Amino acid sequence: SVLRELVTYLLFLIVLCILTYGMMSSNVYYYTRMMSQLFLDTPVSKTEKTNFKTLSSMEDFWKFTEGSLLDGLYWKMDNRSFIFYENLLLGVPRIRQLRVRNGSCSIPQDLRDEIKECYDVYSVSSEDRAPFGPRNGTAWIYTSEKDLNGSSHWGIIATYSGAGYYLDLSRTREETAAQVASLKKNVWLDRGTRATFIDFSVYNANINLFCVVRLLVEFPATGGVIPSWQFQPLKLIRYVTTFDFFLAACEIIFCFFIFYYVVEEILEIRIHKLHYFRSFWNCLDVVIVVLSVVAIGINIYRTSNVEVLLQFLEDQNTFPNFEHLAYWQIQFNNIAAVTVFFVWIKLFKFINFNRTMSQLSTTMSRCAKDLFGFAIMFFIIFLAYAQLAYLVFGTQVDDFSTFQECIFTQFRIILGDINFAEIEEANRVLGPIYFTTFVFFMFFILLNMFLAIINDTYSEVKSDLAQQ
Amino acid sequence: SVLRELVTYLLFLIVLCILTYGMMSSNVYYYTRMMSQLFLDTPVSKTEKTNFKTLSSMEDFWKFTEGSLLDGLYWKMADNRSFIFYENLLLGVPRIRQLRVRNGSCSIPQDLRDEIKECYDVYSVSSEDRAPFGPRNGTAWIYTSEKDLNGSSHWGIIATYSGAGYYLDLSRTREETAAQVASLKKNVWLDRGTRATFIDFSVYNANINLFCVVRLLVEFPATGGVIPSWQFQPLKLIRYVTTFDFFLAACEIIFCFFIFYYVVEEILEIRIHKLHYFRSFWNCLDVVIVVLSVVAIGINIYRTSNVEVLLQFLEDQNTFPNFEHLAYWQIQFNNIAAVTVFFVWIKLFKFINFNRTMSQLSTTMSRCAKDLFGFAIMFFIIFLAYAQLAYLVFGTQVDDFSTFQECIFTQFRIILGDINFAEIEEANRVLGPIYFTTFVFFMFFILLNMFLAIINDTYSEVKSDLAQQ
Amino acid sequence: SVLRELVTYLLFLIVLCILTYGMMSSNVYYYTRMMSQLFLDTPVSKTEKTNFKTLSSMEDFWKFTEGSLLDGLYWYENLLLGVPRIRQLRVRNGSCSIPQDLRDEIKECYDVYSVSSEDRAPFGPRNGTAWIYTSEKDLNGSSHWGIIATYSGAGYYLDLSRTREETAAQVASLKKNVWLDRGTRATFIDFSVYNANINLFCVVRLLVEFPATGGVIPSWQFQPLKLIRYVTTFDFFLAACEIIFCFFIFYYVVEEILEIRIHKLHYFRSFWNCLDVVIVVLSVVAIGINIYRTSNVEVLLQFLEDQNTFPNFEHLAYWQIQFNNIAAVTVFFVWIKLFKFINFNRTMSQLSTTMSRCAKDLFGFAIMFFIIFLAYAQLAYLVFGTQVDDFSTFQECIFTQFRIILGDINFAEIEEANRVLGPIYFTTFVFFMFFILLNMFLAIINDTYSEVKSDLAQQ
Ligand SMILES: *[C@@H]1O[C@H](CO)[C@@H](O)[C@H](O)[C@H]1NC(C)=O
Ligand SMILES: *[C@@H]1O[C@H](CO)[C@@H](O)[C@H](O)[C@H]1NC(C)=O
Ligand SMILES: *[C@@H]1O[C@H](CO)[C@@H](O)[C@H](O)[C@H]1NC(C)=O
Ligand SMILES: *[C@@H]1O[C@H](CO)[C@@H](O)[C@H](O)[C@H]1NC(C)=O
Ligand SMILES: *[C@@H]1O[C@H](CO)[C@@H](O)[C@H](O)[C@H]1NC(C)=O
Ligand SMILES: *[C@@H]1O[C@H](CO)[C@@H](O)[C@H](O)[C@H]1NC(C)=O
Ligand SMILES: *[C@@H]1O[C@H](CO)[C@@H](O)[C@H](O)[C@H]1NC(C)=O
Ligand SMILES: *[C@H]1O[C@H](CO)[C@@H](O)[C@H](O)[C@H]1NC(C)=O
Ligand SMILES: [Ca+2]
Ligand SMILES: [Ca+2]
Repeated sequence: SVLRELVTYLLFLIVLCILTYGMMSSNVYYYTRMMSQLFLDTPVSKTEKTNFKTLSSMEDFWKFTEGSLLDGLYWKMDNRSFIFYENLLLGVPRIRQLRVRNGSCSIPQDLRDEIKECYDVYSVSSEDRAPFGPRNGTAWIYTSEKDLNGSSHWGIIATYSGAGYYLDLSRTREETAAQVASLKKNVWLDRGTRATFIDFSVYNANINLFCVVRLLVEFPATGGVIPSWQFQPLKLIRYVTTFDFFLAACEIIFCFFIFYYVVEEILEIRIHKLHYFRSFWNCLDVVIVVLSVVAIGINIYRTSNVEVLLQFLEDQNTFPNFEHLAYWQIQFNNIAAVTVFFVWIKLFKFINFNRTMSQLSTTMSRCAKDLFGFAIMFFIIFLAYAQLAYLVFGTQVDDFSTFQECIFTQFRIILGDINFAEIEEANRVLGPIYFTTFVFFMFFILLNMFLAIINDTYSEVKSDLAQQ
Repeated sequence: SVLRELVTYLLFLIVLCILTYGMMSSNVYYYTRMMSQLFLDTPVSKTEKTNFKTLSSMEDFWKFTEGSLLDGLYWKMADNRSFIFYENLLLGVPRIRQLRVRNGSCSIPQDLRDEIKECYDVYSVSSEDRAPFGPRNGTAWIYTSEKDLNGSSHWGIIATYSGAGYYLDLSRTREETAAQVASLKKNVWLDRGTRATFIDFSVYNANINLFCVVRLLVEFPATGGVIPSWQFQPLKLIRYVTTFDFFLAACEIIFCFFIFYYVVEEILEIRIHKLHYFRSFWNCLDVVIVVLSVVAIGINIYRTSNVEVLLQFLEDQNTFPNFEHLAYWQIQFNNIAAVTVFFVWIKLFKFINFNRTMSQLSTTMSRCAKDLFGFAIMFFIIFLAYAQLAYLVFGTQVDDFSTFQECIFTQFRIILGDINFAEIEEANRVLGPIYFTTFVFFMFFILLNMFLAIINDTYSEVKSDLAQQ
Repeated sequence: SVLRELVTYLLFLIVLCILTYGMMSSNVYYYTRMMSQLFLDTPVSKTEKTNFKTLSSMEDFWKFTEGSLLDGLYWYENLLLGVPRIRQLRVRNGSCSIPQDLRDEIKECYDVYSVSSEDRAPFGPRNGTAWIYTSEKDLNGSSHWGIIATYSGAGYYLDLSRTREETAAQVASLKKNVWLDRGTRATFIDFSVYNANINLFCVVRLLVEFPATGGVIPSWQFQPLKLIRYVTTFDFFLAACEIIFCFFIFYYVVEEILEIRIHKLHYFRSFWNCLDVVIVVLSVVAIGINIYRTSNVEVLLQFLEDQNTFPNFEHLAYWQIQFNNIAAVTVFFVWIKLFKFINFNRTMSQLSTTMSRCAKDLFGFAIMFFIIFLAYAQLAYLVFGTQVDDFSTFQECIFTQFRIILGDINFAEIEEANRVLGPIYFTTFVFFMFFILLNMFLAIINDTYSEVKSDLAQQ
């Protein structure tokens, strides 16, 4: 009967919960919190109160590189560096830059007598590849992406490739400071500079968990500095304790469960009930199995390609390249979270033990087609308002900089989490009109219509069920 | 057929969306933000923490003029030009201007005609001063007419200021501008008769072809104090530089052709067939769209064809570039285009009837609109009663109720819960809590639920009628 | 016949209200707030801008114990009730397994705190009791249930002196002969104050947690307690109110015993009897806590005059916190109990019948709502677990979602942590909770109401 599928699903849910609990080691948050506090919040020097989060010019960047960055990276107990007497610095950090070439744009002939140099926004088509400055070392010669073992990044202004002009720093402060001073003397960040990256990693042998740090600074063509950061914890020496073997056994059991589910679905689609996509539960099951096999493939691909870590161990005086592992770890985490959410949602298939739950399920299922139909209208109006807000406030308020940001801001307005001190001053007319009309139409019309649909559907289904 | 109208509307929507996405190019928001932070968030000097946004006295204005303004305007690389971020080229020279009133322009009572000798009224063209004052040397001490200055009104916060006044053109280097400002400060140029002050300039930033016009206004009300305001407006005056610009021009021509076709079709449909034609609510939307589109087209044509200011500036680049009319018309065009796009997107409801689910929803909305209007009349009458009570009671102490429209917006924010109850509780110990409690109670317990009652009754009636029939 | 019940309940309610108002203005919150500002707000030293609320390293703690702690403790102008105690909990070297892949550069490891990995060997100069492990039994302490772990009552302890010139010397000696090694995991500081200006005893406990990943985490608790005595007439009035409350609860419990003896076969179908028994058990446990506190309050004044001994007074603070928590829910339930009298009219009867006839459907829908809630909470925990600190633990995720329901979003950390799947989570949660699910509740009630009125017609 149904007991077989119920107990199978319960076992699957239990093993899934164990897997997520194991992959969610306790108090990993504090590790990244301390690292980010050390490298992000300390002022660049003892004189001014500027940190990495509030950089505003190239001079501030040079101060940070020679200031708090070296104070954080190098600690005193070629002796190794322990970040907090616990976090060992692996290899050497690397600093890279991406720049455009002079003449990427065309100055209008009207002003072609007072302006000589123009530089376009960053793009792979219009990036520089020629040597500059004292063309002697690595930092002054372009290196291709393939020869650098790099990939794209998808920053804030644009998406930057993995090539550029790079330099590997040293294991001691006395040499890194000299290298950065030499880079500062012979001008390295010119008007053509568009992006800069600083990468390193730490281990913290106390808990088997690496940490990869990447800091990015963007120089827009209109002047200024935009900073960004990324701290990512990883695990690459998995099998060290008994709990690790337990988690491996759980992963094997999960793979067996996925194989059983997919073979059952294949046998149920192959012959019996051809084109059985008329049920919501079947679509949920196929979505679950697709996400699960994608996650399994990602884990298999990213668990055997640890050649970078193996290579690093032989020569511990080089730069360890752990960016691909971090990217795939993030992707795997996203996929696993979505899969867990859908597996939990699947529990509704079995909660029909009495009349009340069955009635609630019936009224929830029967209104699923009117709610979608009205959601189409609701989102049409929502997107019209969002586009109007984007066009009106798109250059002054910073909550309407992008279309998606406009959508998120409109969703936050419902909760009552907006300023309105900037909306009114950005545009004194047509600013308040938008806000007032949006509030009136969302709160007094559309929500009441959702409520009316739900009320009518529930009453009708209950009355007809009782009558029959 | 309906398919022809649908495909024509989709083509029109695609062209319009292309226009909007092209008009918002790469992030000029950062372009505006860098200048705003440079000129507004910078403290006027090292030891004090006041900036342009928190000016509180005339001495603070003088500190700002000789302080952060000169620091931001002039940057170091014979009489070389200034690049604000090594990228934004300062165009010509900045200009400063002031508007003041006459002495004895008010009427004081005879009772206090001994302890009070001088009096200056509020700003008005009837009360403004036109006579030389102080060391009458140049244009800074002589009235200049609006026509001779090529200016216009502004519509500031307190009043609407004219385009005339006493003006001075600064220099291209910091050393000369500093001396000029010091001379203006020594000989008293800002008295208590001063009513408004303007600072204007522009930059180019050749990297992306986009000018920027900067205007800063400081108002001195007759009751004392200082009110600052600002305006940073990006512009595009050398459009045809790249192939994307030609693509946008072609799309604009296609848009004009679409508008012509739509107006021709509207004239054909209003000519003889359905002479009344106004009882559809879709014909009204169509004529509104056409009117807005033709207004936008006219504004664009009148704006792009009047660029002699740019040529005059390019003839001699040691003079003030006069670019405020272009910014004003750009703002007007932006507003018109935004409203037109909103209504065009709203027009999509004419075609979403592909099954029985959407038909009944649209029927419910159309049937309940006539009752929603009738109840909204009462709702808005009560809303305005509360707003006027708040304006008359808290309107002189809170500043969230200082103006009637501000009271309306404050009530709409109170609905969302974005209010500070303590600031109105202390303004009036009684009648404040009464106001807040009664407003919240009668807004969330009575007025909000009647809309639900009407909508639920209409939806149930429509659905039952359809099912029974 | 219900007139006697209504009048006795009205007297009980007014007695409880006057007792609450007596507890309402105890003016203990303000003293504790401005005494916390004395320790957790003043800069650690004249040059550094940091305080106890913003400790970030071992050096900051070492500067705190020689500085803002000492100057603010020996000088509002409160006096000590003995000697403060400082205790340390540490782990042992080699408590975890270093992987063989990279072990030629790492020699020692220190696992997170646990009873299994706790250290007990005498480290440093074996002079006194600060360098030798003493079991929990001799310390007369219990667990603390900290932020990252729960800590035992044992460890390496040292009692300071009543004179600043000697306590400073002791802590300087502790700093010189290194006491906070890499194995240190937690540090406790405990003391008590009187502040004779306004009679209010206070017990102060401060904790610094050293994670295995480096850094420090501070936490604090200040708890006030009183030595109430018959010094006026108002305190006598409250004493008479307390005796009246005891008589009232005895009355309620004896007649509850009678009513359960006459109808023991069925006693749980009615809802008001369950509320009544909850009220009486809460009242009896609260009064037991109060009598224990007032019986044991006679021992604390022995250390007031002069005593070079540490008073362990954490149980009183814990039970006082529990007493306040119990009193709040007691008055709430004794405010709800008021709802069974207002049922005088026909409209009130219809409303009560509507509310009573839809309890099972509301409970049934609560299960589905909580299933979806837990699914969303687990998704948020998996996505934002290591970045936002509002989702660091599962209960934090649950409470953050509850706050989101009441409109308490931040959305800055959420957006920064994950540029995709963060905004998706926020938008989907808001749309599906503010437009679909939470409405269903009302729908249920709505239908029931209609049905009720309908049968009136048929009646
Ligand atoms: C950039 O190119 C222009 C001509 O294309 C040249 O005049 C100018 O000197 C160049 N800039 C530099 C820094 O070499
Ligand atoms: C470039 O060449 C070498 C680096 O390989 C260095 O010794 C030399 O000083 C450099 N020239 C400069 C910095 O001008
Ligand atoms: C890229 O990886 C290869 C090994 O696959 C290595 O030899 C080379 O040095 C790397 N390039 C760098 C570190 O720039
Ligand atoms: C303003 O005019 C009054 C007479 O109406 C005169 O007494 C006063 O001195 C004048 N103030 C000036 C000129 O500043
Ligand atoms: C007016 O101009 C003359 C000559 O340009 C100058 O010497 C004087 O300082 C100026 N200011 C006066 C007279 O107040
Ligand atoms: C911890 O124990 C290991 C055992 O191999 C030893 O090598 C190491 O020196 C010890 N740590 C200290 C600080 O002595
Ligand atoms: C430990 O030794 C003696 C105890 O006899 C004590 O006086 C001294 O200060 C302590 N520390 C040392 C000797 O470093
Ligand atoms: C705790 O009480 C016991 C009583 O047996 C006493 O011996 C001990 O000294 C007290 N605490 C301390 C200081 O260990
Ligand atoms: Ca299935
Ligand atoms: Ca038409």
